[PDB]
Amino acid sequence: KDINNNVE
Amino acid sequence: GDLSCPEGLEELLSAPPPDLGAQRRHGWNPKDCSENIEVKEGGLYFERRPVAQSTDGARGKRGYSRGLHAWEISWPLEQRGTHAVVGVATALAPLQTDHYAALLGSNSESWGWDIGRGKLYHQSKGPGAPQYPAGTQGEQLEVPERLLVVLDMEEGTLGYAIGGTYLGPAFRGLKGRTLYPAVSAVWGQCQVRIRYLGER
Repeated sequence: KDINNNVE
Repeated sequence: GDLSCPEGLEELLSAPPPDLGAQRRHGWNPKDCSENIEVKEGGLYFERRPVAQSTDGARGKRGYSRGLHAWEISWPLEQRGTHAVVGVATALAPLQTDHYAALLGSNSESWGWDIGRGKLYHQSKGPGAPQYPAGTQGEQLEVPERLLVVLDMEEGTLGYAIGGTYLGPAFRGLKGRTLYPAVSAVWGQCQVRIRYLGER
């Protein structure tokens, strides 16, 4: 996950 | 703070709150939100799916053009990420963009308070946006999980309340529009609730 809790 | 509030707000907020049916009727619209948002419990809350490089908004089901309306937003502190914005939008405001931004308030059709940064956005890409509330009790405010959003369509203002205190009008210039509750979010699996508090 990225900085905003989203899947990379 | 309270001496600036809309006429009728103190009485609206003292009244028994709208029931679950009314909260659903005035809650988030599954037919009027980002493709990356799901509206649950018939409108009581939405969840944003964990889609990278996206900002995602939702509108409430009901648009307001007259009188006083208020609603409570509940937005867990740890689910706000880089851009958590609370306000209102016309039916024409865009509700998704392919980067992380303060989408709500980035155009003429939306008005937002960034609850992380304390800044106001209308027709703004962010640089130079003013603090709200203004002042030092303003320079130190942490927006808690719950906040009230107050839309006065007789004066044409949007303002907010926290912890029982109205913080003043944030925006003017709203008259002669139909405005919907709105938020824009960037956080994967955030769950943002709306609780309609009624109208006068």
